[PDB]
Amino acid sequence: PVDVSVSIFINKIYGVNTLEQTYKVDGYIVAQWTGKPRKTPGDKPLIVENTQIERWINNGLWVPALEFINVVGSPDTGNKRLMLFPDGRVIYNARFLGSFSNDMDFRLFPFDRQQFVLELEPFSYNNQQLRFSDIQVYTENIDNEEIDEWWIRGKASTHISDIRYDHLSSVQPNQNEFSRITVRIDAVRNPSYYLWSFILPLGLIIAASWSVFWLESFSERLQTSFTLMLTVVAYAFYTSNILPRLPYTTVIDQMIIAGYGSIFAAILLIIFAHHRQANGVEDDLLIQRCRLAFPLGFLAIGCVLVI
Amino acid sequence: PVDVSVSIFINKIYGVNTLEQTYKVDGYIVAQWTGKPRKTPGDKPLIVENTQIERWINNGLWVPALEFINVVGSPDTGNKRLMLFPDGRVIYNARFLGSFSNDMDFRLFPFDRQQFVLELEPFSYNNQQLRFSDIQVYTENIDNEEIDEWWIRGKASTHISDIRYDHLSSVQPNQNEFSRITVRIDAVRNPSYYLWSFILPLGLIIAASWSVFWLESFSERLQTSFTLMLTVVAYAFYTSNILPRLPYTTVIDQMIIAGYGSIFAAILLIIFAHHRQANGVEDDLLIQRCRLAFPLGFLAIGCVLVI
Amino acid sequence: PVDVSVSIFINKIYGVNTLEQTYKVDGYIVAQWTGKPRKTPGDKPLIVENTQIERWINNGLWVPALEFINVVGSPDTGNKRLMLFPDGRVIYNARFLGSFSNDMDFRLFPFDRQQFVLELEPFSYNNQQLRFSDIQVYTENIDNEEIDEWWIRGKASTHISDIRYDHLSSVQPNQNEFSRITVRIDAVRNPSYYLWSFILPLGLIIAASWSVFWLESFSERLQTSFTLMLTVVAYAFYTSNILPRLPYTTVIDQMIIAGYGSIFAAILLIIFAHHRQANGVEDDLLIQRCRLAFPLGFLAIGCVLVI
Amino acid sequence: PVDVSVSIFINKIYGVNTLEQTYKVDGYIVAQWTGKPRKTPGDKPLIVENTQIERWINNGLWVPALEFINVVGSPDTGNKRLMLFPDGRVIYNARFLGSFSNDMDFRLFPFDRQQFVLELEPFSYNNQQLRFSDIQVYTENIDNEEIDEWWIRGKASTHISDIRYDHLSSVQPNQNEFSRITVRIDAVRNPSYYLWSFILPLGLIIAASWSVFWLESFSERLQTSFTLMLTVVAYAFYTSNILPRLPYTTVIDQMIIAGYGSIFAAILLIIFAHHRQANGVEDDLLIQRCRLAFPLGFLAIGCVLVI
Amino acid sequence: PVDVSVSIFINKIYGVNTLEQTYKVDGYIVAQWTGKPRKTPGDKPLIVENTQIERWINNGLWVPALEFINVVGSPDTGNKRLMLFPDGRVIYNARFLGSFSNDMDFRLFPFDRQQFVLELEPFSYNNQQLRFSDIQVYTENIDNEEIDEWWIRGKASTHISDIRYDHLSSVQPNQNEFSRITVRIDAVRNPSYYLWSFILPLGLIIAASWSVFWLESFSERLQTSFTLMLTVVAYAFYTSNILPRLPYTTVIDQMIIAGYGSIFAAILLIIFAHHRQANGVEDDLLIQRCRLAFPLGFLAIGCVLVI
Ligand code: NA
Ligand code: NA
Ligand code: NA
Ligand code: NA
Ligand code: NA
Ligand code: NA
Repeated sequence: PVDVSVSIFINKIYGVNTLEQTYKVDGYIVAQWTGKPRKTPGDKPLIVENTQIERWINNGLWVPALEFINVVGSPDTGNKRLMLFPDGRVIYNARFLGSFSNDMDFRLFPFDRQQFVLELEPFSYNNQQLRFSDIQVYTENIDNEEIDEWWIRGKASTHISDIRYDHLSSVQPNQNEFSRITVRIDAVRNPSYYLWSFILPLGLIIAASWSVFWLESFSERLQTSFTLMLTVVAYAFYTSNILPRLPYTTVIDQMIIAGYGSIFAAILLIIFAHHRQANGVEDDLLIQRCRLAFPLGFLAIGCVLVI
Repeated sequence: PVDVSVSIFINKIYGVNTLEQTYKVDGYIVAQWTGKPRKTPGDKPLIVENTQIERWINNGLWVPALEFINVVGSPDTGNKRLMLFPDGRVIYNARFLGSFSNDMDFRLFPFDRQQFVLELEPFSYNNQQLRFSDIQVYTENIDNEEIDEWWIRGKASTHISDIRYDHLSSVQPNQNEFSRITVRIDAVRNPSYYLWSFILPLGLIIAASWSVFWLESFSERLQTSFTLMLTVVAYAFYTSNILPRLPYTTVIDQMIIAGYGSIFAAILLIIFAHHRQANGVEDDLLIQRCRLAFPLGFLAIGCVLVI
Repeated sequence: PVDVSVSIFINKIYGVNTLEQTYKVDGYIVAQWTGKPRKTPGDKPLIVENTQIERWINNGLWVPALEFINVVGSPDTGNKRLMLFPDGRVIYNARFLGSFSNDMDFRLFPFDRQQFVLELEPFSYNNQQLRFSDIQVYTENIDNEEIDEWWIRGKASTHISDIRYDHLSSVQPNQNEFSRITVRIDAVRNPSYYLWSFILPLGLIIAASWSVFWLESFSERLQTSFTLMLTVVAYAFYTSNILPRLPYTTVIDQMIIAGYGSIFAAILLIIFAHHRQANGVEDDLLIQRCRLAFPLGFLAIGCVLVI
Repeated sequence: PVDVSVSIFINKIYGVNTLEQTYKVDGYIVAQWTGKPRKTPGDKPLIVENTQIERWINNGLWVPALEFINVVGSPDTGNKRLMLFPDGRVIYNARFLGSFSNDMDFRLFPFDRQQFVLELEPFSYNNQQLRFSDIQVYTENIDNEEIDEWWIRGKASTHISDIRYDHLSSVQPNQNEFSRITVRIDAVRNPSYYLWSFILPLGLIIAASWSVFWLESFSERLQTSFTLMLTVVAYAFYTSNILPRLPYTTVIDQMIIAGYGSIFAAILLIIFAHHRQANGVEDDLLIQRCRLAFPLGFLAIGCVLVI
Repeated sequence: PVDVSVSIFINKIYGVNTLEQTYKVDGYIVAQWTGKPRKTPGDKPLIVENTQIERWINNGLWVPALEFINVVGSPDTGNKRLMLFPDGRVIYNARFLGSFSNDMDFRLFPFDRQQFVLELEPFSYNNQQLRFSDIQVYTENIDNEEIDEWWIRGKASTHISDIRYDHLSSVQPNQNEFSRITVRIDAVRNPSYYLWSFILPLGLIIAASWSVFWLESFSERLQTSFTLMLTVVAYAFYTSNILPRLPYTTVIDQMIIAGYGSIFAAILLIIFAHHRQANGVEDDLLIQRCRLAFPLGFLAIGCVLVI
């Protein structure tokens, strides 16, 4: 076979779509193999720019097609390079930009912990005709973490493994496995903005909903509860426009549902408290002293849902 | 004719547009037929990469154009392969990405049951010059269902049928039918997020609207009803921004309309209850005891609209 | 001249932009003319696939360029076909997708009645060098009307006419008219969702605004009117986000403006009713009995604005 | 030099981005110059379709590149024509679509008065090698003004002028000026929808804010003022979603800010009126009679801000 | 090596994405070097238009590839020029449009101070084979600052420096540094619209929240506080839709959080004031006199958070 050493450069990672489970990675790719010696002009290596590689391909020069497994569509390939040493080795350099898919679980959304995965595999040649010797990833673009959405933790890991296809055994007897390169890039979401702007006003609004039990008029308590329900609906629509469109509930959504249930339970308990009277002589005071038990129950519910 | 065996690979399915009735499917397509024997270099099969297929086409090699019937525009074709065995058989491999249309009914929106349909047909050659022998679809990319919007149920089905065009009989006497391949992929929408975040707060808000009959002041009942109407408008706009823009009402929209009607009926009944007095001496109490009949009537209306 | 018979296929129509007055039409186009006889290989007709038409064009084969007059930019041309009979006739087949402009009036928005117009004209050749014999449009893709936004009524009409350009008389003495094909496709908007979700809650909210006159406290009437005004603002923003961005008011916008005016008139009349007293002894009762005349006046205003 | 007569056709103008200061213009461009005589086949002029112009360019035919100065990126060039008379003159025809930038001031937004400017200049040849003789613009596509966003007033004006570059004097001694064509197209925004749907409900809401002084309870006046403030916030968010994202305030924004200030001043004056009492015996009546001076002051403020 | 003089023209700068940290720059690039003398037709320099440069490249003419380091994908290259003097010097001119990344800190969002950075470096040739002599940037397009989002302050600065790559030492012994050109363009955000439409109504709403302490009824104070909380939620959602989606809080977000905390503290203090009574005989008056200390405390908090 032919040994190919791959170097992958990463510039900057963006375009995370939560519903589509795609993210955009921009950077360079460097591929280097060894071929037959050629007589280049001069002792210096010969270099071929963009839109001149096709002339050498039509001449008969052998270059492989290293596609990305998890990319959708085609990557936006920029400038391409093809530098030919006279002693035999060929270095291929190109710049790409594409949307890459992954599993990308989003439970515990403000405190996410997910990895960006890049997969590389030759589109044409199998293990017996093309191998990957080693890959050194270059995630050198590391800057201050305070103004970035994603916190890159540690250094990216690389692995080389063989992938066997079951459907290639129909026409190919013993050569049906392909060399694949997988690169994992760990990242942690920045939780400062979400914690400061979403979690804390939920706590303040939920405490405001707890505040309704300190009143003395039943009808005015009902109107206060309906105003609190409208406030919770308004904050729910405020969160849902800014939060992404992932197909399952987060901690914020569970907090919103728990607040809805708390308002409904408050309405039911004050209605039951006003109409516990035998003949209208009893006061709604004995069961109305849940002002120091209802927030403790909600805190217990919160501690249950976190764990 | 020429027999062609087609293999269709599916990577991941996304981009469902409810108004446009389109969805995006990414994957590979493999086409294999048999031709005249050729003298390739060596006993190994000859393989042709991307942007070199056109040279063989200009040379005189016969390849067909297998278009997708239901795609809009043109698919984003990635890397293409053309591998030539010396004993005669030709294998064509390509990767595509495009938006495919379907019927895609969206009634009962949180509990959808719809199929993704891929259609394949040669753009040029009819039944007497090109046939499809068989197709084996490979929907092997199956993962955990908990973090996906669509639940792939079962295995995708394939069918080969002939489609006859009426307009081709003007110039073609007896050869006017085309071999078509149709692939059905069943899917079920994930209902957990919608049921937890939309259906339940509608029930809580509708119960809060039922709660207005437990008051004792007519004017305060009117103000409570207007506050409840504003709350229902707020939740309606909260749902309509997050719910898709399908051109007909769902179960959630019917629930919202029923809540609007319930508030209007509550307003009309309390107005009629206050002004049923002959000379202002009667109390609004006899007809106001619909507090345990109005929710039962709404539940009956709901049971009617579900069935 | 050369006679050309055009067949236009329509797949599905979507992408209606109300502000841009554009819509997207996908389908096929078939052009057929007659040329000099040629010696094709065998008695069977010779067929040319995609990206091989240019070789025959460079050889000297005459094909025209049939552009769309009302399209913006360039259509997304898919696979193209070029089939050469040996007795002389040439059949050209292609698939397109583009955004087509029209007048597209949107007054009476929920009950629209507008036509989709496709225009075809040769980009290069005039009447003396190219003619259109006839066109048969194929709008065969007709399905159930219940789940579609647009109701296709009847069958599409076709017309062939000559268009004369005034600016071509500077260099061309007597040949300045071009053969043009115009295809009209009638369509009616689906009014069920709009009528169920927008018109009816406007009626309910306007009746709720009528309900304010049944109170007995002037200050509480003012607060009720301000709450109703906030509700109408909320529903106005609910409609304006979902309704399109056409540059003029619809029936829904006129209803919203009339509701605003009704609330303002209610506020002015109750203010005048409270302060019609000579020395504070009169009751606001005689002029406050417009509870059964104000809705009739609003219904008269509605009947005026519909007609 | 070589004289070139340019004809510019305009189809329809759309895509106005207020923040980006770009607009989309679709139409044709016709360029005509005179060259050496050639022997075309027959006495009829020879015509070259799309994707065959490059063959004549490679042969040695001289065509210039007429770029647009104010376009961003590249225009979406459709079909191109190249018609060669045998007596010498060459006519070049092409269709374009691109986004053109301008100054495009947006102060007095509902009553805008701005011009669309198209600039043309050869990309390669200066005044001594290429000149523009004259341009006749064809804005013939004029229709009814009632259903269009922009009112085209008058006929478009054209001007031919020379533009001198300072940086070209380093290598070019006396030939550093370029012939430029500038076309001005005047347009007026349609004010009917904005005046009916935004300005009038602002007046109604501001009158509703004026209505708070007619009450008799200080606390109820405060609650009414807070409800009016919430209504003004709701209408502000209703306007800001539909109004464009221009980086400075319009008349509507100034009206909204003035309404905010009016509510704040009303709150401050009623607070001062309640607490002007020496020992709680005075009534808030003498300074509370600004009910017929505060709207006059707001009208004076409005008349100041308009002028 | 070969000396290359670069001239960069800037047309207009737009498309600032706060989350993606990208901005769009349109303009020209001019590259000039010196090569071997050639015999052009005539004493005039020979000029090569678009889509004819590739013929000279295939002939053997040496042109470099000057890529942008910080661009994502590929720039939208418009018309390209290649003008060949007969005495030896080559001038290359091209027009580009692309999205360029930067650090682009957004703290103190209404009063931003950030620089637009353009980086240029040859994609292929190192310092020993290609050098940049000097660059003169032309930011001549300066207009009135009143109608622009970004205020260009001063003149753009240019710098030429060498960038050494560590990974190129594996195959290249002593030639591993690349000549890079960096251009800084300073800009200041326009603060007039933000200050007039966001900061001032926050102050008015916060003063309205301060106004709640002037009441005399505890329950009515609670309802006023809940209405103020709903108003603050409404204004928060009004700001968050118009403000960008940067991943950290701005001054406006800190003001909103401080207003939430002020409302919660007001609720807690009035609840504590009503229930400081030993047996219900005390009045909530002594601690309720924080009406002239709570705004001073909030102003102190604001002065702390600004500094
Ligand atoms: Na009240
Ligand atoms: Na709202
Ligand atoms: Na929105
Ligand atoms: Na909204
Ligand atoms: Na309220
Ligand atoms: Na509200």
